[PDB]
Amino acid sequence: YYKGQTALHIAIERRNMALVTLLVENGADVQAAAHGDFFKKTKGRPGFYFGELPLSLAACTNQLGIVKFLLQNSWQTADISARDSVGNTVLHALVEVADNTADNTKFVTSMYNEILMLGAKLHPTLKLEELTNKKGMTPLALAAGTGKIGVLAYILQREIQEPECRHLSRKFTEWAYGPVHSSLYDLSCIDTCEKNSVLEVIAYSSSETPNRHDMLLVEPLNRLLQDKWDRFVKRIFYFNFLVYCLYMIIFTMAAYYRPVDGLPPFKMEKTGDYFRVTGEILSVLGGVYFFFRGIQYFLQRRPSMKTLFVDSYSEMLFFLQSLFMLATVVLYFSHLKEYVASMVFSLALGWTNMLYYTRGFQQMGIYAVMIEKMILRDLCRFMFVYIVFLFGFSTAVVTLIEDSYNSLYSTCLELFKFTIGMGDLEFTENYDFKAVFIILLLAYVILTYILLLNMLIALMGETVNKIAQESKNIWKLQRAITILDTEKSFLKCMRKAFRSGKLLQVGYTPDGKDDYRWCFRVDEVNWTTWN
Amino acid sequence: TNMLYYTRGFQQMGIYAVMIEKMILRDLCRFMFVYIVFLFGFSTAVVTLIEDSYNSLYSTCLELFKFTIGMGDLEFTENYDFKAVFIILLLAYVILTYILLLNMLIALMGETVNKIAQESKNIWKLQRAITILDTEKSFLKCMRKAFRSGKLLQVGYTPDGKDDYRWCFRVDEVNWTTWN
Amino acid sequence: YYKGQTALHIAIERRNMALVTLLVENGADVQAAAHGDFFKKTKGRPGFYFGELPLSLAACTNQLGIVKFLLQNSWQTADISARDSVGNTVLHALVEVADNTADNTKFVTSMYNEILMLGAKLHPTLKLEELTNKKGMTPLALAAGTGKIGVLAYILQREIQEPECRHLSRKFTEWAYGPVHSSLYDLSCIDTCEKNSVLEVIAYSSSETPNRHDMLLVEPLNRLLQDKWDRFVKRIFYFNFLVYCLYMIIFTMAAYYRPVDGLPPFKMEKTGDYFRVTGEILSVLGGVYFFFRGIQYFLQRRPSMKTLFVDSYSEMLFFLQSLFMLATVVLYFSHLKEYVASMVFSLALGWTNMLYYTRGFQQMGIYAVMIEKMILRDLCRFMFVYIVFLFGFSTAVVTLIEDSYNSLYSTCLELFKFTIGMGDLEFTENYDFKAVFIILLLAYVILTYILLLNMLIALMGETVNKIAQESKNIWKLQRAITILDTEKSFLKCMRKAFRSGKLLQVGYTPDGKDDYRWCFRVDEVNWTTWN
Ligand SMILES: CCCCCCCC/C=C/CCCCCCCC(=O)O[C@@H](COC(=O)CCCCCCCCCCCCCCC)COP(=O)([O-])OCC[N+](C)(C)C
Ligand SMILES: CCCCCCCC/C=C/CCCCCCCC(=O)O[C@@H](COC(=O)CCCCCCCCCCCCCCC)COP(=O)([O-])OCC[N+](C)(C)C
Ligand SMILES: CCCCCCCC/C=C/CCCCCCCC(=O)O[C@@H](COC(=O)CCCCCCCCCCCCCCC)COP(=O)([O-])OCC[N+](C)(C)C
Ligand SMILES: CCCCCCCC/C=C/CCCCCCCC(=O)O[C@@H](COC(=O)CCCCCCCCCCCCCCC)COP(=O)([O-])OCC[N+](C)(C)C
Ligand SMILES: CCCCCCCC/C=C/CCCCCCCC(=O)O[C@@H](COC(=O)CCCCCCCCCCCCCCC)COP(=O)([O-])OCC[N+](C)(C)C
Ligand SMILES: CCCCCCCC/C=C\CCCCCCCC(=O)O[C@@H](COC(=O)CCCCCCCCCCCCCCC)COP(=O)([O-])OCC[N+](C)(C)C
Ligand SMILES: CCCCCCCC/C=C\CCCCCCCC(=O)O[C@@H](COC(=O)CCCCCCCCCCCCCCC)COP(=O)([O-])OCC[N+](C)(C)C
Ligand SMILES: CCCCCCCC/C=C\CCCCCCCC(=O)O[C@@H](COC(=O)CCCCCCCCCCCCCCC)COP(=O)([O-])OCC[N+](C)(C)C
Ligand SMILES: CCCCCCCC/C=C\CCCCCCCC(=O)O[C@@H](COC(=O)CCCCCCCCCCCCCCC)COP(=O)([O-])OCC[N+](C)(C)C
Ligand SMILES: CCCCCCCC/C=C\CCCCCCCC(=O)O[C@@H](COC(=O)CCCCCCCCCCCCCCC)COP(=O)([O-])OCC[N+](C)(C)C
Ligand SMILES: CCCCCCCC/C=C\CCCCCCCC(=O)O[C@@H](COC(=O)CCCCCCCCCCCCCCC)COP(=O)([O-])OCC[N+](C)(C)C
Ligand SMILES: CCCCCCCC/C=C\CCCCCCCC(=O)O[C@@H](COC(=O)CCCCCCCCCCCCCCC)COP(=O)([O-])OCC[N+](C)(C)C
Ligand code: NA
Ligand code: NA
Repeated sequence: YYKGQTALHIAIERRNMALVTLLVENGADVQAAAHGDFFKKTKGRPGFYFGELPLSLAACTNQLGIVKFLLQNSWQTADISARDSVGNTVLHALVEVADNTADNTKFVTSMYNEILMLGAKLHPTLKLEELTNKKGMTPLALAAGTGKIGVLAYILQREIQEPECRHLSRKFTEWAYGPVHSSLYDLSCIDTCEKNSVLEVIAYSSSETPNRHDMLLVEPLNRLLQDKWDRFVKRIFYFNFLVYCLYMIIFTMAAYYRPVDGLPPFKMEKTGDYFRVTGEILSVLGGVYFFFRGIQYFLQRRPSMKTLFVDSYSEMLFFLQSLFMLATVVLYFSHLKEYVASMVFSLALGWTNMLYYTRGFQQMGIYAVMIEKMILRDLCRFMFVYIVFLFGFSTAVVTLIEDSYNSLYSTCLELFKFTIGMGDLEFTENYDFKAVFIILLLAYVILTYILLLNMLIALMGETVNKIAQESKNIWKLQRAITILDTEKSFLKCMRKAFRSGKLLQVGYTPDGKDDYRWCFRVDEVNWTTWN
Repeated sequence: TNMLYYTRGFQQMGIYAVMIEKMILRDLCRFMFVYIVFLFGFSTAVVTLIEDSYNSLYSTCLELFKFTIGMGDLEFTENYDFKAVFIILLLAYVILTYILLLNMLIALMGETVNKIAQESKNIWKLQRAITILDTEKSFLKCMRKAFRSGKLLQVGYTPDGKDDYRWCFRVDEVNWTTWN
Repeated sequence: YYKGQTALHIAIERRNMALVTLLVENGADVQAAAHGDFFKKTKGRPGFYFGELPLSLAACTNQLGIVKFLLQNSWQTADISARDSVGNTVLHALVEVADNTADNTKFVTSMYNEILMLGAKLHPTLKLEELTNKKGMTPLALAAGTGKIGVLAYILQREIQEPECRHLSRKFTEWAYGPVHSSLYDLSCIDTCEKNSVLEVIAYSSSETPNRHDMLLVEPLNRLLQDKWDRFVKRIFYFNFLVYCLYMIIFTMAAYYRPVDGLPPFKMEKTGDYFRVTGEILSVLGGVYFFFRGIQYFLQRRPSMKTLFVDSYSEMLFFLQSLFMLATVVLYFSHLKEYVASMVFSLALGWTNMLYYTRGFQQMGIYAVMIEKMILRDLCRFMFVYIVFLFGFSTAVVTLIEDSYNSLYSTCLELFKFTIGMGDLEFTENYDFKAVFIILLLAYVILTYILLLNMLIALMGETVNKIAQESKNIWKLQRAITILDTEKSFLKCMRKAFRSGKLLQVGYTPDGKDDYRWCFRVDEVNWTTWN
């Protein structure tokens, strides 16, 4: 429970540096692993994780005075790159304690900064931020993989002004001319990390992770993706859009001109059949593609059963579109006419999945984001209550009918017409009590047509005033995933033409070598930083 | 419809016509795009299922457009093999287009109206400005003497000492804190 | 232009009291009337009205130092009750310069206060606020009749704490017990002024006058009207509501059971005819009442031709209802069957004019206020543009028709059905160019049904977020007019049972007599005025 604890750990938490220096000098080890249940990840349990190391506690506890003392104390100094059972160094652990509150975020960045210089002063050659925990994550990847907007916003924009501690800084100013100054961000382990690039950790993450849609608004990420978009992804996406439009044009005609006389599989007799079956072949191939391309997705992005509809609503429909295509082949060689049933759901999904390609366009893609939110939020709530009413009042109605609408389908079908403006208040005379039939339909109409549909309009308006920004940021994330799924798939061998940035020598290795870094230029202006 | 041009001589009507032309270009074009994708998506589906007369992409698209103007028959064909498909598909069309998307547009418009309200007053004044300028050019176009806003008002002196005559526009104003 | 000006007037405006004392002592009159064009009411002209008297200028110019000097200067003192050609004293003129800005309102109240005490110190017996100008208005009535919310809010709540200057104060505290304190407002010339009570000047005013709907929120007015409402007006209004409901029940049945065989005037043959003509008599009498009761209104409230729809939308409909009734009598004895046309508009107006009586109920009356605003604002704008479209596309359509809808009525009638959800896209086949007919109707539908109706919903929502408070305050003013039209009409001889307040001796005449004042009690609590 407390397994691994020391009285040194006590003193750091009880605000007692007078006794930390007392315990270390008498030989209290400063590598001790508090590998006890209370000291692990909370996960609901009443705990505090800090890093399973004394130095880690002081960093997560805001005594920078203590922290420095642990590292130049003459009796014994903590190993700066010492990690825990999870593999988390102090900087790793210093991320996992972040919670994206300003009082926390101001501190963690203030502290995270200071262990770096200290480790640089102690060890100009050791690289701390490159260290990886047990899982395979860095402090940068951990911040992005865990939702830590302020830490990430710090690490990327890390401009340090010190003689020996600029090789750690990441946001470099190359030149300046009056109010104009031209910054430089680093892109090391952001676009092409061998393991867990920041982009590939923000985008291939789960909606449980907070602030997925806010992290890409951190500079340079936004500018970086719009650079990949403008350079090579936009052309490929428009091309992917064209092929899918030609696909659906072809699957549409091969469907429209389906044989009607016989049972499948049908015969190549005239020339139009040959030029149609072609389209039918090409129709299936896309389904196989979207099938494999969906299996791929739902393996390498092991989907949380709830996250399917939030993060992956479109992928679900392309996959579902594929399934109806494959069922359409199983049933076309199984001689069953029911291939058409499947085939028509593929078309309808197929054409609606054009809205996928809205994400190459801001105002249309934001609109399609609002659509998928309204579906999952406002419409599902609506249709639930609507069907309770529909089924409630239908049963009532069809129980009153005597004799033909003496069926729960037709009555439910007639009562659904009221909500699409096609309700007859006289669709039956076959009953005994007109007062009942009318009171009941009016109650249905008032509750459903006058109230509930118009309430939905009102609910939607509330939603639109709320998800307006959320939907812009879900849009940019949709486009980000396209940029990443693209640059993988398209290149997948060379990975040299999408190199955002360039070799820009920014400074020097603290030993003295040159500091070459792939860096992203950003041009900026100020009118109050006059110095 | 180009009568709505002449709304710009009237503030509350001209602002309304500005909102109209914004909704057309912003909210309606986005809508009708997505609407036609759905309309054409579900029509093809429907007319592919039809066997026999609505066995035409016009008439099916024409019948499915009626749902959105409140004139949809869920029984406009019996000429098919699979009623479950025909109904699931039209209901999906109706739910997506009539229940969701039209009512979403109302909701989008309301968001727009809360935003372009000031923008539209200022686009209105600019519309009227262009009328004032296109007018005073065209009407006079020879004399250009009756529209002289302001008057010769001697305001001061040339720094050499001559008089400073300037066409000037008078504005009357009040203050209750500039007591000096 | 400057007719009547003096060099004394110069010095007050040029910030020069050193020379005001110079001019008066040499004999410069301090009664001089600046009865010149620049010194009269602006009314668009570039002027400054101040009161046509020197003392009046200094009060409207913010030199209280000067003002006091004018009245104890030994050479000659301004007459405090000296008025101008308009009849406005300094206090009158001090109202007309108010503009309901805080910097102005803070001052005018600060100054208005001080001439009163000064006039009280000079003249404990003269009554300044009772003085009336040429028109017949007091400084209190002028503030209400002219829209001066802060002045009025000052005068009514005027609590002064001085030994000799409480007989001027109006808001008296009678008792106090800890945090509880029980105030007392005066009601002199507020509910029963012989001339221009504040209520009868706020309510019988024109919408041009700003802040009609805000003035009644000034205490004690709001509490005072809710006291008349709860005491005697609510019962009478519900009674007036009952009689009108019995009226319309009777005019409804006499209309429903109208003779159908013959020409009017019809014959009393059976008994139901006698018991019907009765209702027809009683029907007309209400019309005469609402006719005279409307003539009355539109004489003693000489209506601005634009103000008809804003302040008097309902009165217009009751009057119009009356006219259709009287035309129904002119045409029933003129033997013409067209009495029915008139009669049915009376009914439809008659029943819709139930919404009048919503103003006895807050949430319904506010709703009826929103209705009449939407009609005049949102619907009229809509229907204008709608009819341009309707008529634009109809002419287009009927010009294309060849042959029967070859009529501008029927086409306009068919195209109006699209907007009520009853449009047929196939109402004609009688034409030559189907592409044109369809493109044109779709353009009509898209512009009118999809855009413009739904835009109206959106416009209404904007309006509702705006007029929500405005409509509550227009409601209270509607009810106020009912309270005033009631207490006049009902009593109209005795005027003794509606006496809001009671004789409460508050203090003393500065000579020494008792100070009896009709006063309105208000109970209040504080938790920071601990003294
Ligand atoms: C458009 C963009 C997409 C791509 C181009 C596609 C070009 C489009 C054209 C392509 C081929 C046209 C055939 C010409 C010769 C036969 C004419 C004939 O009898 O037609 C008839 C049927 O015709 C068919 O059924 C043809 C099949 C059309 C499927 C769409 C093409 C598939 C793609 C692979 C093809 C190569 C393309 C590959 C390169 C991309 C016309 O109809 P009908 O006479 O009334 O017959 C009964 C109708 N009923 C069944 C409804 C009751
Ligand atoms: C290409 C193949 C099909 C033909 C094209 C059809 C679609 C049109 C072309 C699409 C791709 C090529 C266009 C590039 C040029 C700019 C377009 C433009 O006007 O953008 C403007 C409007 O926005 C749109 O026009 C976008 C609407 C289409 C999005 C796809 C939705 C579903 C397609 C179903 C189609 C039916 C398919 C079946 C029949 C073929 C601006 O967009 P934005 O919102 O401000 O975003 C930022 C713009 N930016 C990214 C450029 C900076
Ligand atoms: C003249 C020829 C046609 C007859 C007149 C018809 C139109 C009416 C007259 C138009 C011109 C003359 C009117 C001047 C007097 C004021 C009008 C008024 O009530 O304004 C008010 C209402 O606003 C309106 O009445 C404006 C509505 C009409 C605008 C034109 C739109 C399309 C016309 C299609 C017509 C069908 C044509 C086919 C059949 C003929 C106030 O307006 P406002 O919004 O508060 O703006 C500020 C007002 N201000 C500028 C005055 C300060
Ligand atoms: C409800 C609250 C309001 C006040 C009370 C009112 C009580 C209501 C009743 C009142 C009188 C009923 C008459 C009874 C005797 C005749 C019966 C008869 O033949 O009826 C017939 C017609 O009947 C009429 O036309 C009657 C006229 C009704 C007008 C309403 C009453 C007017 C108020 C003054 C009266 C005294 C009240 C004064 C005190 C307030 C019935 O219809 P029918 O047989 O089918 O005839 C043809 C129908 N068609 C013409 C449609 C084709
Ligand atoms: C009387 C004669 C007719 C029968 C009555 C019918 C109407 C009802 C009775 C009306 C008068 C007597 C009711 C007093 C008791 C309270 C009512 C109540 O529930 O108020 C509540 C609801 O509000 C309403 O019920 C008001 C709705 C009716 C307003 C009139 C509109 C048109 C009438 C057309 C009628 C058809 C006529 C044709 C057939 C007859 C509360 O109201 P509120 O909005 O919160 O306001 C504050 C309440 N306060 C002022 C009490 C503090
Ligand atoms: C003479 C014969 C040929 C006639 C003309 C052929 C052209 C026929 C036309 C259309 C159908 C084309 C083939 C099927 C593809 C389906 C569409 C598709 O997946 O588009 C992808 C575009 O991205 C691509 O990579 C598309 C393929 C590129 C090659 C161009 C088509 C020719 C290949 C076929 C060989 C032809 C030879 C014969 C084949 C029998 C979709 O984009 P995505 O990025 O996957 O994103 C959506 C899905 N996701 C969001 C879930 C990820
Ligand atoms: C979305 C639309 C509305 C709901 C649809 C789902 C409900 C499923 C509906 C029907 C039952 C499922 C099918 C079972 C097998 C067939 C039996 C059958 O259909 O009905 C039987 C009767 O049955 C009733 O009248 C009561 C059945 C409904 C109650 C069960 C709860 C449904 C819960 C979910 C409800 C939503 C709860 C609210 C939302 C949370 C037999 O009737 P018939 O065959 O028509 O008889 C015709 C006789 N003839 C041959 C002479 C002409
Ligand atoms: C929030 C919870 C949801 C709401 C739950 C409650 C909802 C309940 C709603 C409505 C209930 C009230 C309407 C009537 C219902 C039928 C009863 C009946 O038998 O009527 C008879 C009418 O008898 C008459 O005398 C006519 C008067 C009724 C007018 C019709 C209603 C208009 C529709 C809107 C009304 C909205 C009012 C509702 C406002 C709440 C019908 O039989 P009949 O044979 O035709 O009789 C006369 C025929 N004759 C004249 C030719 C001789
Ligand atoms: C706005 C309304 C919806 C869209 C309209 C635009 C689409 C253009 C529509 C039709 C094609 C254009 C006309 C070409 C020449 C005539 C062929 C034809 O009409 O259809 C052929 C079939 O064809 C099909 O069934 C598939 C055709 C549509 C797929 C092409 C993509 C459209 C892209 C844009 C779509 C929007 C994408 C979504 C928005 C971004 C022939 O059919 P038919 O002649 O009826 O056969 C009757 C047989 N009879 C004689 C026995 C009775
Ligand atoms: C977000 C994405 C968009 C939405 C996509 C999905 C949308 C899909 C929507 C709806 C799908 C569900 C409705 C049924 C569909 C047809 C299937 C079928 O064969 O039914 C049969 C009914 O069989 C029955 O037993 C009656 C029960 C169904 C009630 C009718 C639905 C009411 C309309 C509103 C429901 C809304 C529920 C939907 C809520 C989501 C019809 O055949 P039949 O021969 O008439 O059979 C019985 C006849 N008999 C009783 C006389 C014997
Ligand atoms: C057996 C015979 C009698 C049968 C029963 C009689 C009862 C018949 C029933 C209804 C009709 C009653 C007579 C007509 C009045 C019309 C309604 C009206 O104006 O109401 C007013 C109520 O305030 C009143 O003062 C109404 C009259 C009170 C007396 C009660 C009715 C008897 C008088 C008649 C003599 C009966 C003897 C015979 C007469 C031929 C309206 O209120 P308001 O404040 O004016 O506000 C609205 C208008 N404004 C906003 C524009 C201002
Ligand atoms: C609100 C509803 C829409 C507008 C209504 C107001 C417009 C007034 C409408 C008609 C004219 C007024 C009546 C005059 C006398 C009769 C002539 C007539 O009716 O039409 C003539 C034709 O005329 C046309 O086709 C053009 C007439 C309309 C243009 C005039 C401008 C209207 C301006 C305001 C417009 C709103 C502007 C937009 C809003 C600002 C004769 O046609 P007919 O007799 O049918 O011929 C049938 C032949 N048959 C016997 C063989 C069958
Ligand atoms: Na409808
Ligand atoms: Na309808």
